[PDB]
Amino acid sequence: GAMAWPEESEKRKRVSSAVQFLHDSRVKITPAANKIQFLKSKGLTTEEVCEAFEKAGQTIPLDEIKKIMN
Repeated sequence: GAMAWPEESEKRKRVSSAVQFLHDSRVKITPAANKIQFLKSKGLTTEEVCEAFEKAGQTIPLDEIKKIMN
């Protein structure tokens, strides 16, 4: 890919942890702001958050994620 394997492995783990989070019924019932602020607290970037929503089948437009991230 574009990054070296150590950095890739860390990113992939953050994103996969976020996907697992977003699938859980306890999380699904809450609004995007709650779950995005939570993922922000775990160190995810705006783009990692977006990728997690995509991979969870819950796509949010990146511009809307950016606005909630702050």
